[PDB]
Amino acid sequence: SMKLLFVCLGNICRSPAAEAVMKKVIQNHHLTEKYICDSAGTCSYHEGQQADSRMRKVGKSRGYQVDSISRPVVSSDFKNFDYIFAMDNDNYYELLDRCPEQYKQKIFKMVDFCTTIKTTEVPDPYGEKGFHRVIDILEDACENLIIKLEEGKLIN
Repeated sequence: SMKLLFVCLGNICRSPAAEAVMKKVIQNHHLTEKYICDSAGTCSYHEGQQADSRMRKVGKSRGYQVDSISRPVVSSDFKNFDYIFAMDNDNYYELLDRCPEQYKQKIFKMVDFCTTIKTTEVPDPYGEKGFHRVIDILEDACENLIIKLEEGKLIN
């Protein structure tokens, strides 16, 4: 099965949402047997925590179960996962910094899969609308990502 990791700084807001959106999208495409999703953070500060309460509520309202428990990215993630998706540019470069050469090909920006939204990064939802905007971006990216993943090796 194809294993997808979604990564941000704390693994409490954007990255748990990305995991939740991707999971549902896969589901909608009846591809759950083939794909497993997870999330983690470049910073160990928050390790153990439930995802942001407002994100869970907002996510829930739009059909997404944001039930991730925060954990840090560890070295074995670079071996175990097939693809790793950074929520923003700082995470992208942070991930490349730590990633063995051997696995660097696995690391992508989440936004490189956006087709209609013109953003360069997944924004940090700081008012209320910010939570929806994050989910909007993830809906676009994730939908194209599943398309791409089933087409072959990721090339965006």
